[PDB]
Amino acid sequence: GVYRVCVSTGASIYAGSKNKVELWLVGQHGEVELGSCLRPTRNKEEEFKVNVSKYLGSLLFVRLRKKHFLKEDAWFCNWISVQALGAAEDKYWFPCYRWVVGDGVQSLPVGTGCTTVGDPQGLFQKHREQELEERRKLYQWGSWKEGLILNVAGSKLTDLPVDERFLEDKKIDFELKNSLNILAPWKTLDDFNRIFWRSKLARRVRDSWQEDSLFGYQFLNGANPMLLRRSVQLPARLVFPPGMEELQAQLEKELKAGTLFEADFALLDNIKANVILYCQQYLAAPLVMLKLQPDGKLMPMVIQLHLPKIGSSPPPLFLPTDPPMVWLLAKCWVRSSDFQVHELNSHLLRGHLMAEVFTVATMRCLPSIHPVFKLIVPHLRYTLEINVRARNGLVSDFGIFDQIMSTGGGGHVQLLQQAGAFLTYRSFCPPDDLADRGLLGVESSFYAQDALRLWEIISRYVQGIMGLYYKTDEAVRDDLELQSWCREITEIGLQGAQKQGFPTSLQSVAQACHFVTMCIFTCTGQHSSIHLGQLDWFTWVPNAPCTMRLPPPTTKDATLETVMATLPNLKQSSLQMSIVWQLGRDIMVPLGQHQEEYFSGPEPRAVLEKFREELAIMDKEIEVRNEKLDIPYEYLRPSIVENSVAI
Ligand SMILES: CCCCCCC#Cc1ccccc1/C=C/C(=O)O
Ligand SMILES: [Fe+2]
Repeated sequence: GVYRVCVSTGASIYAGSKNKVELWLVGQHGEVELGSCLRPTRNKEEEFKVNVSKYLGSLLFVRLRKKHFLKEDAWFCNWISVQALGAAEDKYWFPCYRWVVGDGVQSLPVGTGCTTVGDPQGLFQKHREQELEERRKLYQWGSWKEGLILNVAGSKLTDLPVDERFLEDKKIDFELKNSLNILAPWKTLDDFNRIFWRSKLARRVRDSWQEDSLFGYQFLNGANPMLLRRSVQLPARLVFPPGMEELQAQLEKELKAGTLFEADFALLDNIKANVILYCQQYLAAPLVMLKLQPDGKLMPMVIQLHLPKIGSSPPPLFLPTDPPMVWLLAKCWVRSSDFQVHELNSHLLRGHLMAEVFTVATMRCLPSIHPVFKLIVPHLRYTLEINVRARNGLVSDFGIFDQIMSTGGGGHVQLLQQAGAFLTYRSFCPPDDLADRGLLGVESSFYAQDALRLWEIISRYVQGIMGLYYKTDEAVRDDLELQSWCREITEIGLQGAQKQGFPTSLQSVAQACHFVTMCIFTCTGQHSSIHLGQLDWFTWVPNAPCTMRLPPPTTKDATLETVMATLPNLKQSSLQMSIVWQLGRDIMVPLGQHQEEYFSGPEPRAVLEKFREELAIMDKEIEVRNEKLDIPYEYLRPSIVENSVAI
């Protein structure tokens, strides 16, 4: 029959090629040779009619060979579509979206997608098994540091598969005034103003960072809402020095009313503090007890800076009533500890490292033709590149972290190791996490609200696509590839995460959907909610000290002098700004807005379109409620929630 074959080439600087490409149309009933059909032009679609006097039937693949003359010259193929003109059948979609290197022959299956069980005739069996074999050879596990969840093999960017590298245009675009004031005073809090300020919220932070309300507000809607939780009982670490009966009563009252909250940084205990230029840096594992007030404010009640040691008197408990500098100092310690835990655990580990696990596991276990692969890939874009770059300058030995963070120098890795034990399945699912932390219902928490709504929207999207390939729980149980995928993640990538609540197999449609939703959310909502706020809360050093120069107080006689001596110096404060500012000044793909089409059918596309509709409505509604908000919570607005962990 007569077909309109169309080939799409990438837009990146090197997507084009000077080599001719041969095409073959292979259907269920025979195939044909089209020969050298074109010479790939960057950012161009090449269409041409061809008449084959043979009956192919339904097309299964499109074979291609890039014949090179003297030099090989790579080519980035987006896709190939062949439309049978005249016959009333659908346009055959052959998704590629990858680099074609070498004179080797490749086959692109039609984008309908299917599971081994969903392909009884085994038409794509040979292909998927060999694609996976090649996948496993290209995407291997590794370990940047012992004791952490696994990452992608190698240590340099060049060790990543060609398809994982930034497209040239993004690579080039992605890649002191303070030193003038190098002879400027450093005696008072106001001196911190020499930094520079960059946004509406940041300025607010600079203007009211000493506010107990703003302080406690951050536990809910700030850059790190992953720590706070409703107190079921008083923390066992919260032991009282003599004479603290009054406070203890106020605590009991709030507990009984169920408005007592806690933010415990015990994770930081026993972690090696940095030594920058032979000077000792300091860390603290504080505990903050707060009360949710009827007017909607979360206010700090007490701050304990040290964990009580068994066999010795309890450490002091700081109160809002203590001298200004004493209380202010205790808060700075909490702000500093949050910065460390935020960056290492909430951001790096829970966001970047988790995503990488899902990425590698996916590339190793799910074939391009697989439904789940098509659902997930968009959300894995550029994760390996960014993470590799992080381990080659940010968290690497002698890197940026080691240069300015109090956890840098070794402790950061200990924290990352110790933190693995807390990577529980439930903590990655808002409905579950928010419930366990008693945040469900707390109307002051825009994070919890937006997190829940966004989760539901993604859940429906996942269900909608999964529903078209798994009509029964039995269908998911029998999916060997899906099962191996689940294991590659849980048992391998996460190193026995089954003990932390992760599934070792998916036994139902509802369970598989939940798992895919968990992955998709982690790579988008989870990361965005934690990444986006950095520029707003971490640019004003006092609100997030990268390091501390004096150990935590054990008495209540701190002076402004004590506060300044503890807080980062000019150089450090400046270095903090640079790192945060540059790493946040954001090109990008909004959640659900990926252009590449992996599915062929009209239904898969309808589900995606609904997903987009809902996200748009959520975005608009958030924008609105935010206009009537004191401090707008924007970290979960789909318009800015990224489609993958790519920054
Ligand atoms: C690949 C990003 C890894 C993020 C987690 C490790 C870190 C860090 C860091 C510390 C202090 C200031 C800024 C950064 C990173 C900022 C950013 O990624 O936007
Ligand atoms: Fe990030």
